[PDB]
Amino acid sequence: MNPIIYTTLIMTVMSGTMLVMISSHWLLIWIGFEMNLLAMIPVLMKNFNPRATEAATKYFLTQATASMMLMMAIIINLLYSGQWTITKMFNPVAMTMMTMALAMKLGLSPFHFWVPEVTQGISLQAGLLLLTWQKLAPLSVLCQISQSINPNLMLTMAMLSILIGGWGGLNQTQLRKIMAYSSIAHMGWMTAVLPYNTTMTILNLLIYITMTLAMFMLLIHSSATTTLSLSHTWNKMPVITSLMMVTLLSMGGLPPLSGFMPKWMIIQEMTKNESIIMPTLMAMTALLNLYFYMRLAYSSSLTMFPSTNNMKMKWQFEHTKQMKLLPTMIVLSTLVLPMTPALSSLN
Amino acid sequence: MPLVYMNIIMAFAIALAGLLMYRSHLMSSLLCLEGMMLSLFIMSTLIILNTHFTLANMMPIILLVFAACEAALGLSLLVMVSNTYGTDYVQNLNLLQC
Amino acid sequence: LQYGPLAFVLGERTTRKLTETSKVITVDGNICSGKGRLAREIAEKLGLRHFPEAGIHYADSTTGDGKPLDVQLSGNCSLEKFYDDPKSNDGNSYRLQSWLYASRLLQYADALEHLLSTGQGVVLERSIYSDFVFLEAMYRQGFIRKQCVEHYNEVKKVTACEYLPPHVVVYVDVPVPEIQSRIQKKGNPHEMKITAAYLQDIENAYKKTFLPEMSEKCEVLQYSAREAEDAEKVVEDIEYLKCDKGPWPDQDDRTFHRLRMLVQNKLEVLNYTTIPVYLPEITIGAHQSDRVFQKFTELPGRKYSPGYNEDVGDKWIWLK
Amino acid sequence: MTMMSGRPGRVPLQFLPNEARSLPPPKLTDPRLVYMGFLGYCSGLIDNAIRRRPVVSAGLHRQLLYVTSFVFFGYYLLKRQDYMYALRDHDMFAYVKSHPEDFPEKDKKTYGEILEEFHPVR
Amino acid sequence: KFYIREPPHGSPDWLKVGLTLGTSVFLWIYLIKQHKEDVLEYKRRNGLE
Amino acid sequence: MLKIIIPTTMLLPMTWMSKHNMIWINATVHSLLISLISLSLLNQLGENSLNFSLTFFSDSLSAPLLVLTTWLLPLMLMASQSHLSKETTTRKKLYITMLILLQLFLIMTFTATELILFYILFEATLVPTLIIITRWGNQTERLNAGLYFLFYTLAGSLPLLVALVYIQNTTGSLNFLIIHYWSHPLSNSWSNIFMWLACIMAFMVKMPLYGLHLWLPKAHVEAPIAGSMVLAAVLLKLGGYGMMRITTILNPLTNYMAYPFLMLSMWGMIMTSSICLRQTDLKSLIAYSSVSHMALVIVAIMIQTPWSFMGATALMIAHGLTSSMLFCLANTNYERVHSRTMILARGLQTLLPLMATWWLVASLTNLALPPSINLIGELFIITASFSWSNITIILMGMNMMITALYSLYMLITTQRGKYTHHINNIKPSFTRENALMALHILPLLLLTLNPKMILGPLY
Amino acid sequence: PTIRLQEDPDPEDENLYEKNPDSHGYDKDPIVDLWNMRVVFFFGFSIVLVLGSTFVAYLPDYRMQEWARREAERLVKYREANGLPLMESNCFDPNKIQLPEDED
Ligand SMILES: CCCCCCCCCCCCCCCCCC(=O)OC[C@H](COP(=O)([O-])OCC(O)COP(=O)([O-])OC[C@@H](COC(=O)CCCCCCCCCCCCCCCCC)OC(=O)CCCCCCCCCCCCCCCCC)OC(=O)CCCCCCCCCCCCCCCCC
Ligand SMILES: CCCCCCCCCCCCCCCCC[C@@H](O)O[C@H](CO[C@H](O)CCCCCCCCCCCCCCC)COP(=O)(O)OCC[N+](C)(C)C
Ligand SMILES: CCCCCCCCCCCCCCCCC[C@@H](O)O[C@H](CO[C@H](O)CCCCCCCCCCCCCCC)COP(=O)(O)OCC[N+](C)(C)C
Ligand SMILES: CCCCCCCCCCCCCCCCC[C@@H](O)O[C@H](CO[C@H](O)CCCCCCCCCCCCCCC)COP(=O)(O)OCC[N+](C)(C)C
Ligand SMILES: CCCCCCCC/C=C\CCCCCCCC(=O)O[C@H](COC(=O)CCCCCCC/C=C/CCCCCCCC)COP(=O)(O)OCCN
Ligand SMILES: Nc1ncnc2c1ncn2[C@@H]1O[C@H](COP(=O)(O)OP(=O)(O)O)[C@@H](O)[C@H]1O
Repeated sequence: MNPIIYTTLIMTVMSGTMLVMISSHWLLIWIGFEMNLLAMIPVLMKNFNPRATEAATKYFLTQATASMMLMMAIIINLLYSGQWTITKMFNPVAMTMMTMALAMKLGLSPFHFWVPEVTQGISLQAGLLLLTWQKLAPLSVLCQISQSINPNLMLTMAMLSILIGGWGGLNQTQLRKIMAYSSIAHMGWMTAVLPYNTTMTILNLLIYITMTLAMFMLLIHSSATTTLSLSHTWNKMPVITSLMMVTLLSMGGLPPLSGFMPKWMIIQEMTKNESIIMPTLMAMTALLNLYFYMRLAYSSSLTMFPSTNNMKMKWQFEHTKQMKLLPTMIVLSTLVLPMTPALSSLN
Repeated sequence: MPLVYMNIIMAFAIALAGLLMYRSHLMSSLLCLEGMMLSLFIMSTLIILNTHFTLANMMPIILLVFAACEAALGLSLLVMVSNTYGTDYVQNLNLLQC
Repeated sequence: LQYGPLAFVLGERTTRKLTETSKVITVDGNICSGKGRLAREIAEKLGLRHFPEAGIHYADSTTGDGKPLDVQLSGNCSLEKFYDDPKSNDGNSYRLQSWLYASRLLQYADALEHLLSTGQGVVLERSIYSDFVFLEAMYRQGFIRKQCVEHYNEVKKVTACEYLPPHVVVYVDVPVPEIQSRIQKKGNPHEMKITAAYLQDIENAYKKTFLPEMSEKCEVLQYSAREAEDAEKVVEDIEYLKCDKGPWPDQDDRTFHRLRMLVQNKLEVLNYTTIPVYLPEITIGAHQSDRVFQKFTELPGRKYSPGYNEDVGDKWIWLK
Repeated sequence: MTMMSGRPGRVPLQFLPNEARSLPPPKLTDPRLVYMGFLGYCSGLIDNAIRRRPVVSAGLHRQLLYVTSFVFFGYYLLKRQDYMYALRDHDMFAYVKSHPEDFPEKDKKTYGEILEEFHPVR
Repeated sequence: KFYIREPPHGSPDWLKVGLTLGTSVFLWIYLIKQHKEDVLEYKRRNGLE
Repeated sequence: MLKIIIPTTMLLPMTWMSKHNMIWINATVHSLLISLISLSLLNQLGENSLNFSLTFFSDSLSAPLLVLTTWLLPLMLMASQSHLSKETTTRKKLYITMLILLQLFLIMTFTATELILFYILFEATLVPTLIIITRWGNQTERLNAGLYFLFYTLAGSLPLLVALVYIQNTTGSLNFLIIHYWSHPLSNSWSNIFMWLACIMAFMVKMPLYGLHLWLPKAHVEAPIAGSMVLAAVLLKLGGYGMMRITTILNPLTNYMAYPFLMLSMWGMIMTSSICLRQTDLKSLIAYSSVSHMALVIVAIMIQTPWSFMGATALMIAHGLTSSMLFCLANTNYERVHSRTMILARGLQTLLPLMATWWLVASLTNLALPPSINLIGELFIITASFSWSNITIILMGMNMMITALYSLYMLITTQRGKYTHHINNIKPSFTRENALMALHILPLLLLTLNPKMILGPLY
Repeated sequence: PTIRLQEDPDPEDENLYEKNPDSHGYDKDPIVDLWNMRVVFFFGFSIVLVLGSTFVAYLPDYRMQEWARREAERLVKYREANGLPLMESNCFDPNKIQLPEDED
């Protein structure tokens, strides 16, 4: 693909997301989703390799179905009130349809099946974009209509996403499927606190985005998409594996790392609303994510796996293209807990 | 709600159901996507005409435009899949697992 | 400004650099033939950059200072001991073959980068496309296992598919007894232990497989020993070729941009040479890996990036 | 729910309203600012480490830019955070003042008059 | 020395160094001026000075 | 209190800017000086704590713990520099960084005024410990051990967090002074029962309590020497300190919720003490003696009396010193014969006479020979337990009898009898090992003359 | 090759006494090892162990034990002369206590 065409497709994806983010009319939000998907499909197929075609087809079918249910919910809401403004969604059937459409777009359980397949079928740069930028528009819509959201349905899907992401990650040797299941669990954490406090949802999204960017850039730096391929990196660039281990520990949510701040901030919020069982189950379930992060850390950094002879040749060459925002992303994803009160700047 | 509104909503539900329950051909599912778009067009046009919302009269046309972009997208993908397998069967899209 | 998407957006293309003199030319042939002198003379006549055959320490010459490194820190294989003991139980044979294929891949990437950045043609001795003739001869003589051949084929499948094969394939055909006599005359004590069956297998691989599928994408110029010394005839024979069979005329500025983005960044070129397939001949244990890597880092110009080594005369480091 | 998203008189994308100028600015020696500078210094060290340069002394101009950018952003971040907490306090006090029947002032007994149960430890 | 002359070497890219240092000092000067203005405005509004 | 924290933080850049052959010297000297500075916190008041600031305070319970924590770092550095000889320079500095970070986290943990900050530091102590165990342990089990260490702790402490932010939402604060002054009784309800369990089980797993003590014989055995030293001496006492701190909010609910834990402790004392009698691994025997000793601290904290609290403080300090010394003593033999089997190397008193004296003194303090502070703490807890119920004397008495049995057995197997004939690489003791033993044992004996310094806030 | 990889043999441990018969067991370098010994001994046994123990022994009586003994002596003397009880059953005065209304 031509670099100018790639640039304009990326700008169209971002423009669709921003159109969703600045619109007050439901039709413009729908148009933003459509425009985002239209430019998103060719980015997933940048390298042809039929697995990418499969991932693009699955993604298109899922997102088109979600768009249709979203439009139907918009029309039902209009029928029961001649309103186009995005507000508290005067009709409850329309609200259920809208919540299901947005849950399909985000990949919350049980609409979660597509995320591991599409992520495994695309490249690491496409996976980075899919797991970071694509969540902004649906979550920005959910923040706006959160007051009319039914807690029982949203929280059921949140608990299901946390459980399913934790269970699915345990069985994975491929790094992109591990990232997908981690994404499902973090989406569940984001949407569990949404009916209570949207500032906590935004804070969790930002911390998850910086952690995911750091992890994906570290996986791009060491061109590894499998556990065994990543296990060779200690013998070529030890610093990369050390930073990967610290980022994995942070993603696990262990204090005093940055990953801990969102969970700590969500549990507290849920306790102010007399929700005790829900945060306890969520916190205990996140230990599955921690386990399959610790297993990767064992494979890549805390022990040394056997290497190959040709690796010697790689000792003579340097990483040519540098990612300028990787150091900032690593520091932001690890050493940011002491500045937790700054979250008040998000409301 | 009159009987026509429920008939249009039932048409949308039948199409959504048709989309969800896959048979073999990919094109059969693209047709159900098109049907869902047609049902939405008719529903919104009926609501808009009934309440005499003049400005809203342009939104179904817009709704039609992005219907084509979604169809043209889908057909495009259907070409590539076929070029890989000589068949548009959804059974062949099993290289990636969960 | 290093070449990249931004330089492609603002102007620069590679199709404008090609002047019908690009002509990636490889000059193959069996051991101890005259292909080296033929290649140097062809590069001299045509004004093309010559590449001497990539050996064990080829990668050393392109990085740091061109001085070869210790065999422990570079290669970890011995051609001399492959001649001494071809069936050694320490895996030297396939380790040598796999390292040599990696070196040939790096050399091909360097040659392609030179051609795509300057427009000047390159002459090579062998390439990744003819490397396998040494592998087959190794396997037919019982020097390597079938798993080694499968690993070699796996590495070749995901690497050789990313490049354009040469325009011109020059083959120097010298029979087995003549190269045998040349070997006996040269004086190298290790090289005289090459059996006739080994050279016969190399020739069989060259003629049965390599040349036939090389000749279906571009014309192949075969020559005998006596007419190979006549370099001006070969050069004018190359001058009157009708290159319409290969994918080279089927290349656009975007495909050339992709290829050039690949041929720089040697780490991406060598990506799949170290795939986690654990064969004993090439797998190195964690303790030896750690020791040898620490030994490599202690080399005078290798601890840091090239411009940042205070102990090889670098200066103003604190301001770079 | 958004607690202050739609507070009356709020400018959509301001990041620093005019009324925030009534608050004392954070001192340049604020320990939070020093921690932002420390974060910038760590970012510079990691930048040297990834690029395979001498970690402590490779690029002093680059390390200085890291520290300066982190401190510069942190100053305004601290101003916004302090203003937002001041707004929360202002609204909470005003609401307590305007709803006296919801926050009734209670005359407090002394411990001599309160009867607490005693639970012996034995 | 090196085989390829390694273009970024003992003479550093002085334009980039100058830009980096200029940006750092410009940011610092702006920040000090901004803090002075903030203190003056805060004291003016609160009737302190 | 920053006069201790900041010098500890300066140990990191000092270690990273040191010469390749000077890291051990610099780290040892400056950690010893930090211990000297830490000794000033022993000047405690009789009525309230030393409230340094809104964030940090020191009490008569946390001051001896702080002193032991700072004193342990030089001993860990001395014990680590032998088996890390062939290590590269940067990995040596990384190991020392792990130890310094652990000390920093522990120092802040013991002095935090607010329970959420205490929780955050008490959980942060997991990362350096796990890295130490799983990166520098010697065998393949060290990975599994790490997992056992990680998930036993977290599964206990995740509810605790949920309890703590719950408490602040109802009482308004988690400051310990406010928590103590504004204390209110706990009603007898299911919600209060589960809040009691959430506040207690996290600390119970750290002790550990018999039943959830499985992680300990793995983690202590597979860890390197400094890892096991810090795990036994300080990390086990985090549970005791936290339970002592959090018990105030718990009353009067503790009177009936303590029964299952008292039964588990008073029976698991016997169970683990008897397990020590049939243990083929010497380091595993030393590890199990720790569970047997901490059961007594659990009993003392649950029965909630001034004599029991004094005894628990004294026993925690004495056990820290004695268990660290025993782990070092076993490591001296391991670095000779490279096996932890107790019967592999015998008759060592003949070949290593002074290390045998060290072994004898460590075994004597392990079985609480009077007037050692081991005995002081044990006897105070036994007297308080007798007040709680006379029948306890039977269980307590039985434990004492068993503890002496496996201690001297450990002494007789490794030091007496005849040396195995085949082993011939048993070199004379180094000055480093002898000094490491002396710096363990001399403070222990010196604490006998001033026991009020280790008897806690109830003295 | 019936081996699964190329690996170094496991090396035998080094005896520090072979090259430094008075080795102290701190380091391979004799000078660095000797200074490690001297610095550990001086800063552990001479500074922290002796001076720290002396400092702790002479700590001032901030626990107020002698003060409490003096106050107790004063009150025992005062009460005995007076004929008042040596100790009082109730710490807090009854007059300042407001019990609930009635016993039923
Ligand atoms: C609550 C407050 C906080 C909010 C937080 C918000 C969210 C935060 C971030 C969320 C997550 C972000 C994730 C980003 C993923 C991006 C994916 C990606 O690029 O790949 C990774 C990429 C991989 O690189 P690689 O694989 O090594 O490179 C190989 C190439 O890909 C090989 O490819 P090639 O050979 O083709 O190379 C081409 C290359 C080289 O580039 C070129 O050569 C340039 C050529 C120029 C061509 C010009 C064409 C112009 C014609 C097109 C016009 C289109 C119009 C569209 C609009 C239509 C409107 C109707 O171009 C690129 O690589 C990508 C170009 C990117 C273009 C960006 C376009 C922006 C559009 C903005 C849309 C919004 C507009 C307003 C809309 C209003 C509503 C309507 O590396 C990274 O990006 C690392 C991560 C970077 C993330 C940045 C960190 C976050 C942001 C930090 C800065 C501050 C942010 C906050 C700002 C606050 C406001 C001021
Ligand atoms: C891991 C830490 C997070 C890193 C985040 C990225 C760091 C780079 C900062 C991004 C730069 C852009 C922000 C400032 C530029 C102008 C901001 C202004 O234009 O926008 C205002 C908004 O200001 C921003 O919200 C403040 C951005 C500050 C982000 C930092 C908070 C991080 C949380 C604390 C973690 C510790 C981080 C410390 C960093 C080291 C308008 O407010 P408003 O339109 O009405 O709110 C919209 C959303 N509502 C209505 C739904 C509420
Ligand atoms: C191996 C190490 C594990 C750690 C050990 C932890 C031990 C936890 C045990 C908790 C102690 C007591 C819990 C609750 C107190 C009483 C429980 C019950 O048995 O007593 C009766 C409770 O009544 C009934 O029995 C209800 C309980 C029956 C259902 C619970 C099942 C318990 C079976 C044991 C499960 C194993 C526990 C460990 C799980 C891994 C009391 O009679 P009642 O007057 O009516 O209730 C008064 C309580 N009020 C005031 C709150 C109302
Ligand atoms: C090798 C040969 C061995 C035998 C030969 C040796 C010769 C004999 C030497 C041994 C002396 C025997 C001791 C006899 C007792 C006399 C000492 C006694 O008088 O001193 C005590 C004083 O001891 C100190 O109080 C105890 C020292 C504290 C120990 C701290 C260790 C240093 C820190 C190391 C870190 C370890 C971590 C610890 C964690 C808590 C008395 O306390 P006190 O009743 O008041 O004094 C009254 C007068 N004052 C109050 C005015 C001072
Ligand atoms: C290594 C293994 C260690 C295991 C430790 C796990 C046990 C921890 C104890 C339970 C944890 C959850 C407790 C929740 C925190 C308490 C806060 C609280 O007070 O909330 C209660 C609510 O309490 C609960 O909901 C807790 C119910 C249990 C939910 C999760 C079940 C976990 C399993 C229970 C049994 C296991 C506990 C003992 C096992 C010991 C370890 C083997 C009352 O609040 P309100 O709703 O406002 O009531 C007043 C107004 N209506
Ligand atoms: N790909 C290879 N595999 C194994 N051995 C090789 C390979 N390439 C070259 N050699 C050996 O290197 C030596 C020189 O190669 P050759 O082409 O035969 O002679 P020259 O290039 O010097 O004219 C010979 O001993 C040859 O066998």
